[PDB]
Amino acid sequence: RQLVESGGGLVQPGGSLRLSCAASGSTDSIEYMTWFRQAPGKEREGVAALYTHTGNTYYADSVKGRFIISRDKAKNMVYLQMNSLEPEDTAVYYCGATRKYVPVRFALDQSSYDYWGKGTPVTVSS
Amino acid sequence: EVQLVESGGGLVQPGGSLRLSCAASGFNFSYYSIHWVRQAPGKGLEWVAYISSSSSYTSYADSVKGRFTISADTSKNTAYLQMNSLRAEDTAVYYCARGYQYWQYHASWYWNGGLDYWGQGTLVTVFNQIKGPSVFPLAPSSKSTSGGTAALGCLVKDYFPEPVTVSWNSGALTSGVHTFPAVLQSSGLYSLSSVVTVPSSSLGTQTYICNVNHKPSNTKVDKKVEPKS
Amino acid sequence: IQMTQSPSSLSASVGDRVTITCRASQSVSSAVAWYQQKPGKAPKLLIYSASSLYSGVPSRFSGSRSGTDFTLTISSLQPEDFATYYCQQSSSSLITFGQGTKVEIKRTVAAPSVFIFPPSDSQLKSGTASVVCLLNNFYPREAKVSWYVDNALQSGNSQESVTEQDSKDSTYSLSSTLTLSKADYEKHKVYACEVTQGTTSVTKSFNRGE
Ligand SMILES: [Cl-]
Ligand SMILES: [Cl-]
Repeated sequence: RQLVESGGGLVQPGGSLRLSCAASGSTDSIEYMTWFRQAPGKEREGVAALYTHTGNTYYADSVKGRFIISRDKAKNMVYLQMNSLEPEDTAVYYCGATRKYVPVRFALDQSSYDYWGKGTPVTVSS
Repeated sequence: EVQLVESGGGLVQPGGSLRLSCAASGFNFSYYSIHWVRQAPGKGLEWVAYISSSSSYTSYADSVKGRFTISADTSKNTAYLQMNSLRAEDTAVYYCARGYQYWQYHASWYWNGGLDYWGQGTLVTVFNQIKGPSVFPLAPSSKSTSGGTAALGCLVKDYFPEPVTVSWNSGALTSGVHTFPAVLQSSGLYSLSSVVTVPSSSLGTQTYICNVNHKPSNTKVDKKVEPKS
Repeated sequence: IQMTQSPSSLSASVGDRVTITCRASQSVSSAVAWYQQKPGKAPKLLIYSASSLYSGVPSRFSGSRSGTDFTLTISSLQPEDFATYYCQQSSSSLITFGQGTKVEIKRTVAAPSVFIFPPSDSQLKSGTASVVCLLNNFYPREAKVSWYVDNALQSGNSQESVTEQDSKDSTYSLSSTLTLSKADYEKHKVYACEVTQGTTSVTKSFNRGE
């Protein structure tokens, strides 16, 4: 498909994990790439967003500090470094992307991403 | 405000067909899977099937493969379970419940999202015969504790299928009422009793009526239960 | 087939630690989810992904692995925790639930109130006699009911039914029904059920007619 997440596993609290997402088309038209997560009972939540054209990053108040979204020297991979993990971070983590620009304030809104990956599951448990 | 409402359950005879509904609201219907889970009378849970948005993501339990079809209307936000070639052991409360859209892809030794919301359920009874009940009084003893307790009741006999409901004085009397689980007799019909304990001093001046409703044959019976000869 | 749960049923006081096991189907490695069900109500999710607490679940509950099995522990049993508990796995494309575990309230011993009821005249006119023995409001559940018809112990011709635990006093009740042809009922005089709990046995009877 379009996007493919990976990296999910089981971690003890205070542990670490890095997720990957691999995109497919020309990585040129992409305006935003984002990590969203979903836990049972709760609604799908924007976690961390990257505006590709400047590399500006946008974080949910619940991950600010602990998580880092970053591209490398390949255009087509976004990572999510998750440090200091809490049971409340248990969720499936989805990668989304859009080719249509939106004002930056809507970058963490589920409704501005056109397509997603199946998602990679993360459990944080002692 | 996630809500799942099941509907369209009723009575069906073996080999017949029935179509159930799960109307969902309060969530992006796409990001989610809908599951049917059934519970036979007095048994444990049994998983039936699931669908995620399109017909490509479905599967069925082996007990039900080939007879049932699950479908969805993303426009109406509803899932459907078409049940065919039904048998007696399809009788159960059928629940719908929400899971993760790609729960199957996610499933591992360390991940299981489970089913987060459930409906209230819809009863599906598969009946071979119908027979309204017989209601015989269980008359209070004349050897009742005169300043104490006395027991009286109703025997509800030879009816099919389940269920029967029993109340006392139209529901005005609830305290000390014991209605028993129906027990299937060898004859192939159900039977149960409903008893109530009361002050013995009331037996002369206070009236006691059991109200039996057998909805599957539209019979309702009311027996005044009085001391014997 | 479904998975075995370690205690099928158990009784405990408010304040006890309780542990249920889930035995996965030989070679099936799949994080377990746990559900709680109350009579007449839909299952509720408790634990998911083996050990993650669902929203609004108090944390006296916990889930854990145990060799290749799964355990649910309630650390301090509360009055609202008496229910049936199911585990659940998602092996390949099929979901499969466990056989279930009933958690019941332990309680002081109580002896049954025994009443006997003879057939109604209404009933005899149909050619069948039902004699009903009621054991009312006893604990624990184990009790033996025997029928005597002119001192002949009866077998194969009775059926028992037990209520679930009363929400107010935590006791059970039990009905035994002896079923006879009107022909057979009418040739005997003395009807008795005897109820044994523990050391004590209680017999109630009547004479046909009196
Ligand atoms: Cl199952
Ligand atoms: Cl999903």
